[PDB]
This record gives sequence, structure tokens and C-alpha cells, in this order.
Amino acid sequence: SSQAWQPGVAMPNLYKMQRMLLEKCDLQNYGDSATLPKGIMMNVAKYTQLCQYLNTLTLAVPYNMRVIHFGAGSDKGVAPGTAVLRQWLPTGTLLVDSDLNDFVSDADSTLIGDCATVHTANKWDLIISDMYDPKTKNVTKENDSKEGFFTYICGFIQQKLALGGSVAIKITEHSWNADLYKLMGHFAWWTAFVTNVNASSSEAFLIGCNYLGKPREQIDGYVMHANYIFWRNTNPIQLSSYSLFDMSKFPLKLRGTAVMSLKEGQINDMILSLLSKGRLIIRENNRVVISSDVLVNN
Amino acid sequence: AFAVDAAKAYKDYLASGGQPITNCVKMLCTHTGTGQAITVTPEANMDQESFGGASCCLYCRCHIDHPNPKGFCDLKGKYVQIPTTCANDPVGFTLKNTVCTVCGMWKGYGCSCD
Ligand SMILES: C[n+]1cn([C@@H]2O[C@H](COP(=O)(O)OP(=O)(O)OP(=O)(O)OC[C@H]3O[C@@H](n4cnc5c(N)ncnc54)[C@H](O)[C@@H]3O)[C@@H](O)[C@H]2O)c2nc(N)[nH]c(=O)c21
Ligand SMILES: C[S@@+](CC[C@H](N)C(=O)[O-])C[C@H]1O[C@@H](n2cnc3c(N)ncnc32)[C@H](O)[C@@H]1O
Ligand SMILES: Nc1ncnc2c1ncn2[C@@H]1O[C@H](CO)[C@@H](O)[C@H]1O
Ligand SMILES: [Zn+2]
Ligand SMILES: [Zn+2]
Repeated sequence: SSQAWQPGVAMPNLYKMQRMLLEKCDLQNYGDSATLPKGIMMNVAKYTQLCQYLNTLTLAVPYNMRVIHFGAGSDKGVAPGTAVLRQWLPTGTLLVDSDLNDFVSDADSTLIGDCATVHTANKWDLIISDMYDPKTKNVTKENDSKEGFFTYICGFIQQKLALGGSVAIKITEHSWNADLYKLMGHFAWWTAFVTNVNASSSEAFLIGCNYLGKPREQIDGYVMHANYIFWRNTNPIQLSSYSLFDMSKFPLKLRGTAVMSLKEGQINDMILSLLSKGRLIIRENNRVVISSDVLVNN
Repeated sequence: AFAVDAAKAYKDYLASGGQPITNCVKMLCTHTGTGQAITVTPEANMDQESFGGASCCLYCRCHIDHPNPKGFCDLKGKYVQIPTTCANDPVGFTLKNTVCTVCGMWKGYGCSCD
């Protein structure tokens, strides 16, 4: 009802609990476009609504927060979503972005190359991915779980996301991965979030809120993607730009969340409860050092 | 002594009726900000638009060296406020205009020290 005044719509809990078979996604409003404010790019609007929704969750926000953003380049050669993330995040937050193709960015550091080439010494408090393979468009066969950059993202989260950290990873009807839904069960909570400005697309951000580093819930990713599509198929979302007009409470709250080093041995129920509530980040607090592997040939 | 002069070439291109650089990244904001020129977060007032700084920098956009002993960029990682009446060409506005060293407003579009 009041849905059109929200930044978007999160998949309701009851849909996550279903056991649906995967069907073709057929949206009532497919192809329709929101009316954006004058001179605002779709990707600025979309990232603004994602950050507006992330403001409602218990994200951990330490001093010297570290955020990495994959799929940050555009066909325009600039990085609108990075500009939004930099606007939203506390001043001084270290933001690294990356894409296959060259682009100009406001991030503190940018790596150009296939995501599989990206390595980082440090862990991260927030991972955002907008990666999407143009070839996903060439649908021949049945819609099966995809590998490619999703394989990398799953490994990257498990190896490099701090406990208590969060993720938002873009999926669509055909661009999705079963193991990534499975990994949503390793967070204190998760959802699939659809921006109101892009409500006519099967796009969603799969959001994992406060990473626990082990399964809290066993999720079957084939079934969960089917549940997501069933929700989309049966719940038309009205395109809306409304939330773009009120930016007065936009910046992420500076919570100053504690960061601690803890070994495998010391993560008990007490610690898991703090991680779960967005009150703790566990990782080293050394320098941030990243690199991209370069294949040399002739 | 040879050096590409991107700044002049762009001024020359504009003067002969060329279309300004597009795809400067305009931010959503309150438009109730300080109105200063180059800031850590969008600060547009009612008379301005805020843009992602890298996207409004000629040197960043043309993939060329920034013109100064160490290749430092004034705009990248920051937000630039552009008067609405000039927001059709943010790159040209930043090229042609100067920031007041004292109050941080644009000379001629906000700075009132003189
Ligand atoms: C959801 N859906 C999918 N299809 C069909 O299935 C194909 C693959 O479906 P998809 O997984 O790509 O999802 P969808 O079409 O909803 O994605 P969309 O184009 O809205 O793209 C979502 C986001 O992905 C990114 N993206 C899309 N194309 C590109 C690209 N070429 N390059 C980079 N990013 C891209 C952008 O971020 C974009 O906003 C579609 O191209 C279409 O033939 C549909 N057909 C009907 N008739 N009705 C539907 O509801 C429907
Ligand atoms: C929808 S576009 C990103 C738009 C961008 N987030 C913005 O803010 O406008 C998807 C991006 O994912 C990138 N991408 C796709 N597969 C990738 C991969 N394997 N490695 C790195 N980037 C990849 C593309 O090059 C492309 O620029
Ligand atoms: N991590 C979270 N941060 C904030 N609100 C949450 C979170 N998890 C769940 N919610 C709320 O509880 C519901 C799922 O429990 C959501 O639909 C919302 O009402
Ligand atoms: Zn520059
Ligand atoms: Zn002045």
C-alpha cells in the first residue's frame, strides 16, 4: 500500500519458507521504466534505494570501515554506484572498486580485470557486487545455477568477509547461483531486495546481514531461487521514485562498532550474539593491500 | 617542451559548438548544503547540483595526466557543486572556474570575499 514510499520491497519471510519449483519469470510491468528526477541516472537511483534499505538493517559500521565494490564500471566509463556508496558511507571509509572494463572512479583504489584476478590481504566489512554477464541474455537451455563470477564471490565472502560483515549481491532471473543462496544461511538474517525504481526487472540484491562464518540455517539454493521467482511472479511491484526525494536521513549511521581479533577457539555464544546484532566485527585491523593478477603472454 | 593541452582543446571544441562531455554523475541530495565548491559529501544548495568529482574532471575522463608536479586530482573521491544554470557542462565549469582559497566557494558563483 504504502509500499510505493519505501526504497523498495524485501522478499517476505513466508515466501522464503516455501518449496516452489522454478518457473519462467513473467512480470506484469516488464519493460516499464520509472520516471527519474531530472538528470538522475538509473544506477544512481538504484544504489540510492539499496543504501536507503541497508539503513534499516543492523549493519556493523566500525571506525575505518572497509568496503569493496565489484562490477562498479559502466558502459559510460564512470562509476555511478561507487559515487553513491561514497556518499552513503562515513567519511574516511576505505572503498575499493573493480570491474572487467576500464572506468573512472571516486573509490580510494580501483582494480581493472576479471574479478577472479582480485586478491586482498585484509578482510572487508561490506561487499557489494553489481556484476552481471551480458551473455546471461542468450538464454537457450533451462535456467540453471550459474558459475563464473558467482563462484568467485562465494569463495571471496567465505575467505575475506569479516564476521559481523554484510553483503549485497545483484542477481536476476537468469543471473543467480545456488551456493550464494546457500551462503545466505551463514548470516544472522538475509533477504532479496528489489529497488522500487527497477521494480519492473527480475533484478534483486541478495543481502546477507551480519556474517557468522558458519551455517545458522541450511538453505537449498535451487529451491530458494524458485521461491524468489514465485514471489516476483505473484506480487507485482509498482515502479516508484518517491524515496529518492528525501535524502535528509541518507548517510549510514556512524555506529563505531567494535573490531576485535579472535581466533577460531574464542567464538562462543556470547560473541555470536554480538555478531548477530550488528554490535561486533571480527578481523585484523592491519593495512589494506590489494592486487590484481596479470597474465603475461605475447 | 611539447605537452598535450587538453584544457585548451576542450575550450576550443566548446567554442566551436561541440557537445559538452556527458555522463557526469549527478547525486541525489537535499539541496540544503553549504554550497561550497568541492566537498567530502554533496553540499549543493538550492541553486546547484552535486556531482561525483571524478566524472567531472577533464583529466580523469580523457584518461590523461593531471597537470602538476605530482599527478594529483582535485576532484576524484570528492563531490563538486555546479550552479544549476551551468550543469549541462560540469567538466567545462570546473576547467574554467576557480575556488576561493578562503571561503571555499566558487569565485563568481558564491564567493563574496571581494
Ligand atoms: C524477468 N524476465 C526475464 N525475461 C527474459 O529473460 C531474459 C534474461 O532475464 P534476466 O535474467 O536478464 O532478467 P531481466 O530481463 O529481468 O534483467 P534486466 O534486463 O532487467 O537487467 C537487470 C540488470 O542487469 C544489468 N544488465 C542487464 N543487461 C546488461 C548488460 N548488457 N550489460 C551490463 N549489465 C546489464 C543491469 O544492471 C540491469 O538493470 C530477458 O532478457 C528476457 O528475454 C522476461 N521476459 C518477459 N517477457 N517477462 C519477464 O518478466 C522476463
Ligand atoms: C550492470 S553493469 C555495472 C553498473 C555499475 N554498478 C554502475 O554503478 O553503473 C555490470 C558490470 O559487471 C561487470 N562484470 C561482469 N562480469 C564480470 C567479471 N567476471 N569480472 C568483473 N566484472 C565483471 C561488467 O563489466 C559490468 O561493467
Ligand atoms: N538484520 C536485521 N536488521 C534489521 N531488521 C531485521 C533484520 N532481520 C530481520 N529484520 C526484521 O525482522 C524480519 C525478519 O525477521 C524482517 O522482515 C524485519 O521485520
Ligand atoms: Zn581527475
Ligand atoms: Zn571567498
